Amino acid sequence: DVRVDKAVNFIKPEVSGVAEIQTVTGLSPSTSYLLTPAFLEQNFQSEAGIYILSATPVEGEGTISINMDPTVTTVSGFIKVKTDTFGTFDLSVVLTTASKKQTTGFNIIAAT
Amino acid sequence: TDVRVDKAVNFIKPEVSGVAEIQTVTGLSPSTSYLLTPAFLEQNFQSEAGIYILSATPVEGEGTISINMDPTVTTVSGFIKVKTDTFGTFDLSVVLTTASKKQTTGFNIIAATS
Repeated sequence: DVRVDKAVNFIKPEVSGVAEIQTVTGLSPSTSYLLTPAFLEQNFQSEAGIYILSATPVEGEGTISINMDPTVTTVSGFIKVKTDTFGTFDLSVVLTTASKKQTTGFNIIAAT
Repeated sequence: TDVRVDKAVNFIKPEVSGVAEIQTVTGLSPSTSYLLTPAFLEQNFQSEAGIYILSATPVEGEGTISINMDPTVTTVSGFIKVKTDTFGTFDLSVVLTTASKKQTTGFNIIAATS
C-alpha cells in the first residue's frame, strides 16, 4: 500500500529570504518517504505581500513550491527523502516574505 | 519499500457549472491501490472573474481533493486512495463550481515501488 504516515505543517522562518532547517522526527528508521504540499482554508491576503515558500531536503531529491502570486500561482513539487537510523530527516525551508504567517504543510507518504 | 510518482495527470475541465463529470484514469497496474495528491503549476486563476473551485472524489475509494482558489479561503488539500479495476483504470467524479474557470490543475498518482 501507500499511505500518509504523518501530516506536518511547514515552519515559518523568521527572516525573509533566509532558509531555516525543519526537522521531522518519530518516523520509521532508514525509510523512504515522499512529501507533497497541502494547505487548508488560508487567507494569503490577510496582510501585505505574497506567500512564497520553497522547501528542499538536506539529503534527498525534489523541491516543494508554494507561490501564491495571484498572477502566477503554484502549489507543486514533491520531495523524496530517506530517514536516518533515528527516524529523522531535515528540510531547508524559506519564505520570500517572512511576515506572511499563513499555515501550509505537507503529507509524509510511505509504502508499507 | 519505496514510493514514487507514477504519473502526473491533469484534472478534466467540466463544461457545465456545478455538474460533476467522470474522469477516467487509465494505464495503471491492475487491481492496485494508489494515492492521489493535488498540484498545479504557474496558473493565473484571475484571468477572468469568479473563483476556480474543483472537488474530486473517487467513484469507489476514500478521500476528496479540494482546490478552492477563493482569495479569502484558499484550499489545496485532500488525498484520495483508490484501487484500479482489473484493467488498470479508475474513475473520479470531478466538479467545477464555475465552469468558465478553464485553468489547469491536476494530481500526482503515487505508487509503491522497490
